[PDB]
Amino acid sequence: KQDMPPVGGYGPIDYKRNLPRRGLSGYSMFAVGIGALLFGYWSMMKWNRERRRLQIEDFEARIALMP
Amino acid sequence: MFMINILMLIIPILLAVAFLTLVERKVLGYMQLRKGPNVVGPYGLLQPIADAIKLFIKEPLRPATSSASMFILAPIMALGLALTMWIPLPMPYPLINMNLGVLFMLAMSSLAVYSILWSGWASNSKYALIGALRAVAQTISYEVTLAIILLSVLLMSGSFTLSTLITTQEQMWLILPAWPLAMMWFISTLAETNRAPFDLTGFNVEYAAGPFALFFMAEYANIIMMNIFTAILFLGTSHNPHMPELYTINFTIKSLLLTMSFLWIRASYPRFRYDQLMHLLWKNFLPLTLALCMWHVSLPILTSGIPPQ
Ligand SMILES: CCCCCCCCCCCCCCCCCC(=O)OC[C@H](COP(=O)(O)OCCN)OC(=O)CCCCCCCCCCCCCCCCC
Repeated sequence: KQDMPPVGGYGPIDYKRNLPRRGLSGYSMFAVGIGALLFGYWSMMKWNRERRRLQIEDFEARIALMP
Repeated sequence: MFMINILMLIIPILLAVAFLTLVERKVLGYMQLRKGPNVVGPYGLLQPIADAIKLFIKEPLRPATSSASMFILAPIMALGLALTMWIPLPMPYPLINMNLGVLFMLAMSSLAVYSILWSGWASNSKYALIGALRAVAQTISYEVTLAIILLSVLLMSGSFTLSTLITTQEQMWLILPAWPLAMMWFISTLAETNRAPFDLTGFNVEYAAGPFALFFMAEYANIIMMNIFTAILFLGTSHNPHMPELYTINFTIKSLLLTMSFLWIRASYPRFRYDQLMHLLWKNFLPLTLALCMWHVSLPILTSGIPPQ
């Protein structure tokens, strides 16, 4: 008399197949790429030109002496 | 006491990778829901010291089908240049102040393909004769993909020497103007040093317990070197003259994360099936490399932002 089949309690689990967790698509990408890229170029011309100012300063001490 | 600086760089870098085959597996371990070395360590840390003893106990039988003058010649150069390439590298002070050294790294790494052509050829037949050829044939294709985009950042940094490279990146983290180059830097360097996605890599199977360990010890020597070479180039750190110690604290710890990346990419991906593997260089990589080579010339001109030297 002690056999298995239970009265209730069932799901089931799915046979489904989906995980569309997107994801900033469709022209939202290529937008964070370009602006941060020119931001790095914007970081230039305030350092290389600044080091160029120090570069003439470095060559200044050479020319002032040597007579 | 110049000599004691030498021995306190060659010897403390061997334990830097002899204790990495441990770290190779444990990082591989805790992805697969499994633990590290459990019985010997206790925390693993007593494992590779015993395994290093075994390969010099176990008998190195020699091939009767090969020469001897050529067969041990390739492990001679294997520790030769793959350790010599460490020398003009700053932390923050290099051992040698070379006036030009970025060419010097490529000059030494171009002889890495000149070692694999030895061991497969002088040994034996088929596998060691044809199979060892193709591996040169892939690794000859990754100097042109390496050296060109290398040259495109010297146009903006300023010169050839490496000591000025720290000062010019003191505010930048120069991946930000070269994040397209950051892929083709790291992909190409991954492919040359013979690792898991870019692998086809008989040039090992003939080596017994003696000289297999060298061409396992030299190959690992390369991989932290392409980590430490990308480290000074892309992800530059801050410099303090009055506190040199604080440099090296946040220097190797950044290279150690990128060291994990070779261990981390290995746990994801399959191979590339050799006919595609060169086809994805010429057809695909190389036209973008020429385009960005033209890009970093016009833009420092059309900024009046030429780097001084
Ligand atoms: C106009 C403004 C100026 C211009 C700005 C424009 C910016 C553009 C920036 C582009 C630069 C990056 C692109 C470089 C090319 C990337 C390589 C590539 O895309 O190849 C695609 C590869 C080949 O196959 P495919 O052609 O796609 O054909 C199958 C089609 N279903 O198919 C693939 O997709 C496979 C991917 C390559 C396989 C290797 C992947 C291994 C994983 C590497 C992980 C890298 C992690 C990031 C890098 C580390 C960071 C340092």
